[PDB]
Amino acid sequence: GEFGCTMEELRSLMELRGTEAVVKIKETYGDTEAICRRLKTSPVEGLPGTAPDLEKRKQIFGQNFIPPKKPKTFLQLVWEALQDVTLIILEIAAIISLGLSFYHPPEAGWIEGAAILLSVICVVLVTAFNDWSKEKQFRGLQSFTVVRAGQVVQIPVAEIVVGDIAQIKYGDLLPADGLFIQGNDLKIDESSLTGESDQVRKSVDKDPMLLSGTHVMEGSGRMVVTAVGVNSQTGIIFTLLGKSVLQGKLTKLAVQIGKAGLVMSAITVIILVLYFTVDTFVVNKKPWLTECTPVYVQYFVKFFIIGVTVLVVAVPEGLPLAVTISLAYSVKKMMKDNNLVRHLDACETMGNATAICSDKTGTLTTNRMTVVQAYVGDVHYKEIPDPSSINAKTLELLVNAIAINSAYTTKILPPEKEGALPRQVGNKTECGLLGFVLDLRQDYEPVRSQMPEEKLYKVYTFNSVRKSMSTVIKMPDESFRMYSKGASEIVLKKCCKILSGAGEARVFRPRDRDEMVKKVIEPMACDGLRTICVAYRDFPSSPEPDWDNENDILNELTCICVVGIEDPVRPEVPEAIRKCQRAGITVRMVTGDNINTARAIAIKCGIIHPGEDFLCLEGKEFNRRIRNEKGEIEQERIDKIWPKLRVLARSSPTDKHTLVKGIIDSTHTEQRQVVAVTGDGTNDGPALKKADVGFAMGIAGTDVAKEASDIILTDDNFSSIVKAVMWGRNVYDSISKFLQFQLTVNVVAVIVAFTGACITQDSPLKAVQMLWVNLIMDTFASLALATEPPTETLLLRKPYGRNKPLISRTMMKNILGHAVYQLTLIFTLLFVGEKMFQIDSGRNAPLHSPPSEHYTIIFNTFVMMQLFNEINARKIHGERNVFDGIFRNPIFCTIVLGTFAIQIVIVQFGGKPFSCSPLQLDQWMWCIFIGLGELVWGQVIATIPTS
Amino acid sequence: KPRIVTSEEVIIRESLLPVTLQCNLTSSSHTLMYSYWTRNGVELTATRKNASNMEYRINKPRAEDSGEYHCVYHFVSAPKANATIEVKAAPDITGHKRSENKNEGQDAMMYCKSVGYPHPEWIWRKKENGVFEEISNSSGRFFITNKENYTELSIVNLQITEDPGEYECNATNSIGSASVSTVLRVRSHLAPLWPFLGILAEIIILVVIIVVYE
Ligand SMILES: *[C@@H]1O[C@H](CO)[C@@H](O)[C@H](O)[C@H]1NC(C)=O
Ligand SMILES: *[C@@H]1O[C@H](CO)[C@@H](O)[C@H](O)[C@H]1NC(C)=O
Ligand SMILES: *[C@@H]1O[C@H](CO)[C@@H](O)[C@H](O)[C@H]1NC(C)=O
Ligand SMILES: *[C@@H]1O[C@H](CO)[C@@H](O)[C@H](O)[C@H]1NC(C)=O
Ligand SMILES: *[C@@H]1O[C@H](CO)[C@@H](O)[C@H](O)[C@H]1NC(C)=O
Ligand SMILES: *[C@@H]1O[C@H](CO)[C@@H](O)[C@H](O)[C@H]1NC(C)=O
Ligand code: BEF
Ligand SMILES: [Mg+2]
Repeated sequence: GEFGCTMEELRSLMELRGTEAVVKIKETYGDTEAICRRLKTSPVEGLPGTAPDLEKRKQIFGQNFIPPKKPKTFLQLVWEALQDVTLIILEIAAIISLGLSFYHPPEAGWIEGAAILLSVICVVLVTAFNDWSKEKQFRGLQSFTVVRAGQVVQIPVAEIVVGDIAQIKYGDLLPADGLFIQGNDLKIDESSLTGESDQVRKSVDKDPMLLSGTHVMEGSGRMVVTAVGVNSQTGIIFTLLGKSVLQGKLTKLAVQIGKAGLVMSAITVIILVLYFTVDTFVVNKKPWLTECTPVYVQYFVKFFIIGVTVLVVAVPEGLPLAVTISLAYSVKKMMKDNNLVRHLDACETMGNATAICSDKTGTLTTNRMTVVQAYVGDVHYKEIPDPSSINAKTLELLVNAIAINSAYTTKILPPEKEGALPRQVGNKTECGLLGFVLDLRQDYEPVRSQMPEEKLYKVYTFNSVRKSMSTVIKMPDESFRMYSKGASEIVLKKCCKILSGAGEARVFRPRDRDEMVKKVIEPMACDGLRTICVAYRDFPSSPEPDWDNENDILNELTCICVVGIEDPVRPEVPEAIRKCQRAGITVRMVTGDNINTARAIAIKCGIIHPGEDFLCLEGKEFNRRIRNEKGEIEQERIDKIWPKLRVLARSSPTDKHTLVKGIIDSTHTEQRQVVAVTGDGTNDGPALKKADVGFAMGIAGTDVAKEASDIILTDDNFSSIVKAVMWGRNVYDSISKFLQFQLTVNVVAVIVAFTGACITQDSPLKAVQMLWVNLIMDTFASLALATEPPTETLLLRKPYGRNKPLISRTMMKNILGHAVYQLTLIFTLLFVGEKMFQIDSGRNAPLHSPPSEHYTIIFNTFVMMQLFNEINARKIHGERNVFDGIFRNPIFCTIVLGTFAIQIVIVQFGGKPFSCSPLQLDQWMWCIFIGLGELVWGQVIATIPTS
Repeated sequence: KPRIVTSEEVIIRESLLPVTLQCNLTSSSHTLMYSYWTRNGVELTATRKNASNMEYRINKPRAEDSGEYHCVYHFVSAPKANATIEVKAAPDITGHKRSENKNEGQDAMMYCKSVGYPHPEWIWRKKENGVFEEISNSSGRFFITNKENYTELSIVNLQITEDPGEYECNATNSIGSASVSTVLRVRSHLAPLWPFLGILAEIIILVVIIVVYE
């Protein structure tokens, strides 16, 4: 009826690897050869002819082409930036003000609405442009044979269909998933997909699982394609992929401020209505039958308009622009620490992170097999020594043995791309010895060049029973030289003598000499190392022994060198983890590798300490314990594991996603958690999307891991995650400094407006003056407080949390204390100010009079107190010295002096448009005196203990 | 000579009743060309018609309307006959100066304007104690330059000891009188010094609290 449908769903050999693969293959189907007979293909000359109908019928499996994502246009980014909780409300207020400005039932309003709309447009444009530029910067950084009809021919990748019989050689990149037919000991590297650092051996029975995106490192074979399109293991994860923590706090603060402003407006309207009702209805006692119909409703509408006017004053309009410019500046500064931030809203999250989940292979380790410690000449060096430590011909012998024994196809080349680690194209474990030789500052190339393959006499190859590959030649002299390297015990059992010391080759005694070498080798394997030893043999010149005889040639070996091979930790990782743990962060490792290697690297990195206080699990037993008898992920079961879990080994991407989700969603702890995830591989794709912050390695990371992440480490340095913590705690401070300065302007302004509308009939602070104070001057004030350099003492506090309010208790104390002083001074200048200054009182004006000197003094004093409060707003804790580190920031001084000069110009030459009258010299020094009294009042406020 | 019979003089009081002024050309043997009303030598707008008998009506009579009116008669080949209807009202001070703030040793000027005919005589009286006494020229620094309406008082080389006070400007005509007051302020030369001594008296406080606390 229907041909065999997509493999990943109908015969799910994929996603189930290991020895269990053939377990299902044998019971369901034949011997991986009848599976080809099930399809319209054969292991030999399969897919007999092109037959476009057949090709299109097979293309129902897939296209072998994943469409790239479509970059978003600037207008699309603007449209996305428009839809905000705060920005919608501000536009509503602006439109209300503009509409009610023109209501004159048979200047003001034209100013507030335009200012609000301009600030909103600036916010939208800045955010959209920054996202566009960052994404455009990111896009720049990132980046075969088949048996068609009898004769093998090169074919484009996109035309590969299910059933193709492909010939794969060393150095190739697998285009699609498939099964294994036949080959000669294929060894492949699946570190980017599976996470396993060890090279996997693909055989017909042990594990015939071929995955797309893995690099075949040695061997050649024949495969049949099974998963072509997005149905491959990489494509599934790719298709599975597609508000910040700070924005929630900002919107909660916004709604609280809005409710406060609404209460103030309601109070003023009630006061006005009660005054009218009491005055008119009691004394005059109007008939209240028909005369009130127009007059009373027009009066009530006027009072409602006055209340709406008071409501707008309370709302802070420069807050979004200040936050946006502070975030943009911090992102630009962070980019110089090799952190590429993409959305401009992720620059703050890492400051308050409480946990980190880290991949092992590629993230904490270098993913390169290197020799770390070596035992040569009865001297054991825990670190690689200098080239002339022993300075004997034994080093020349070692270099020659390594170069000639193996180095035919395995070579080490320069990266050919500036800013990357050296690249290897051969067997990874073999080039560890070549790396040892190169790091001994000796060149293996001359030794390899002088001996071509024709001149090699005999080359015994590593196989199942031999297990120790060897190379024996004769050219350099009349005698024979044989070199053999391999496993520690396997080759040690065949070492009759040992080249000991810098002198003469001694003999190897299994009774007494073996004890010392065992005592040297056992701690090596104890520390997770793999021990490989090298030996040499000589054959008599006359006669020539039978080389086919493997009995004598295998034995009688002189051991020369013993090395320790490992996948080492990155040099900066231990101290970076040590610094993050002091800042209140908990580091956990999630890896797809084994449990022993994971535990060893966790001990070296410092994640866990001996004692087994914490717990380490595997992928299978974590799934079984996390599920109830029904078979559903229960949040109550996860809360028993994640508090104490430190190492998770052999974990699928689904396991990492489940762990991160369980940590984020749990409410078992005292404080809610913020989780960041670091990675470099495709199996980290899901976990990097669920996390609040995702860090991706830049040079080593794959495309899937780099796309799903928010921050990219452009030099894959683990110590640049610590600078993401300290730049995220500096962002949160520079935003709480601006809240302290801005929220004391709004209280004073709203109370002055309420008093001038209710009690008096005009306010000393006009419309354009407050436009200058709130729009232009406060934006530059927020630009000044953002540029305070960070310091390494930020990394001593604990993370705050998701639900901690922005306005702390000290900030409340500062706001109230400064508002009290400002209000007292303003009211004293308003009501008794003309007797002190000996001028004409300008309290009541006929609206057809020039600006008064009584009111310009109040405006100037208000601006001066704001200017001198920009200095007190630098210490959000109880610090007494507000001048500490003032000169480290020249932008602050420049902005303050520029604001003072512009205020002088505005007052002197403003005129009627600014409602300002020129002032004398003695009348200006009193304004500076009253403004400078703010600093002296700051100390009186700071004396009061907030506890 | 043509004969013109004019209405009686009218005194503008606070009543809102309109006032009409009349001239009747009872005898004229010349061919009349046109006629018009004039106030203080200035022709009133839209008063030129045939008007063998012309009327001018004031709907809201005020002190600014009062003046020396004429109804001029221009003939084809005869000299003009003007006549006179005088409208008298009490003086009403239109503009003045609320206050004059000046520093020591400069010139201070204060002015008052009035309207209405007859043109009032001006008396300046400084408020000495609780009464308005006339100012004294006992130092040669007071200049009173009074014109038909404008009246200016100038003081040279202002002294803080005596000059500051209130100065009253009086306008009196046959009917009524009105007055306004102006306050003159003389500022000391060392005025900017006192705030300066207070600015650095709190800088010392700031650099003692911080440095003791270290
Ligand atoms: C007004 O018209 C009459 C009748 O024609 C004439 O006698 C008299 O001169 C005119 N007066 C003018 C034009 O001023
Ligand atoms: C004055 O002129 C008016 C307007 O023509 C006339 O009604 C009135 O009778 C005249 N009076 C005399 C006394 O001639
Ligand atoms: C009319 O002429 C007389 C001649 O005595 C003169 O006094 C008077 O000012 C003139 N009127 C006008 C308005 O010019
Ligand atoms: C006051 O006396 C001076 C003497 O120089 C003179 O110039 C001035 O006009 C006098 N002022 C008055 C009002 O008489
Ligand atoms: C004062 O009188 C002059 C001259 O007649 C006149 O131009 C001016 O308008 C008058 N000022 C006022 C305020 O009436
Ligand atoms: C102005 O001068 C007159 C005449 O000397 C005097 O009676 C009067 O009190 C003064 N003030 C006013 C307001 O008329
Ligand atoms: F690459 Be990791 F070990 F999953
Ligand atoms: Mg990895």
